[PDB]
Amino acid sequence: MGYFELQLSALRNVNGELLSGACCDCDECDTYVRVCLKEYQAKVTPTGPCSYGHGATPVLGGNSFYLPPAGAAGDRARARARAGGDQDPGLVVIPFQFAWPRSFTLIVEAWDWDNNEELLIERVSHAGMINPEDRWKSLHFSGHVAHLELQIRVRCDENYYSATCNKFCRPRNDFFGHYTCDQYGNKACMDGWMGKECKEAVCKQGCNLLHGGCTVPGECRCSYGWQGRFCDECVPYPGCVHGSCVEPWQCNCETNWGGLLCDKDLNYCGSHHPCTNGGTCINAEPDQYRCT
Repeated sequence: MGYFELQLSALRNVNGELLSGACCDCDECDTYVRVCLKEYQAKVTPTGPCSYGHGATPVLGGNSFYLPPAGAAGDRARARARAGGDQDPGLVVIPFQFAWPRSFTLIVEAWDWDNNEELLIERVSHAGMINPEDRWKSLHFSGHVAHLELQIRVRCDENYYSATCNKFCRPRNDFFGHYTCDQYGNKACMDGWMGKECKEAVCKQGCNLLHGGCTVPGECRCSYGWQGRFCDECVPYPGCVHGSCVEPWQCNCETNWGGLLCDKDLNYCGSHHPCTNGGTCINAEPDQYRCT
C-alpha cells in the first residue's frame, strides 16, 4: 500500500571516532546506517522496537563520504520491483500494508562494521508528521561525532491513493469494467461507458432506454414487445388490422371498429352500406344491419 523512503546523501566523521569517545582503530571506520521506524508517542519517547519497520545499509565508505543524487524517474521500480542485490545502497525502503498514521518517530544510527553495541558512531532521532507527498524532505544533523544529511519521503504504492494509502484504484478494461483511475483514485469511465463501476454502456443516441438496451456501446436492442431503431414503438397484437398499440400486444381499435383484431365493422351502414331505394339503414351487430 505504501513505503517510507530514506536517501542518505552525506555522512561526515572527520575525527573517525565512535560515539563512546573511543577510536575506530584518531585507520578508518567502516560506516553503515540503520533506520528505525516506530510509533510516535507523547512524553513516553523511549519504548523499544521499530514497530513501523526497519532498514539497514551495507558499508558505504570510510569516515566521511558523499552519495550521488538519484533520478526523478524510476523512483517506483527502483524501490519496489528488483531482484536480490538491490544495487543501490543508501536508499532505505520500508514498505507498509496498513493505514499510514502520518505521525511517526524516525531514529537513524551510524555504525562501525568490524567482523556488539560499543561500535555506534552516531544516533539521531526525529519525531514528526508527514503525508504521502511525492516531494522529498531534507533533514540535517550535527551530533557529537558525525554529521548527516538525510532525505525522507512517504509514498503510496501504485494504484493506492489518499493521505493514508488505503483507497484502491487500478485501471481496467475487461469483463467487469472499462475505466482508468485519476489523481485522487476515482474511476474515470472510458468513452462509451458509464456507471458507478464504469460497467454500463452508452447505447445508440435516441434509444428509448425504458424498453431498449445495449451490450456494446452504440447499440439499441429492444425488449420483448417493442420494436424500431430506437425501441420506442410497441408491437401490436399480431393480426391487428384496424387498431393500434400504446403498450405491447394491444389492439386498440379505431372509430366504429371492434372485435379482437379490429376487423369487424360496427358502423356497416354509415360506410360501404347496403340500403335500397333511399330508405333507412340502422347498424345492428358487427357486419350486420337493418335497412327499411
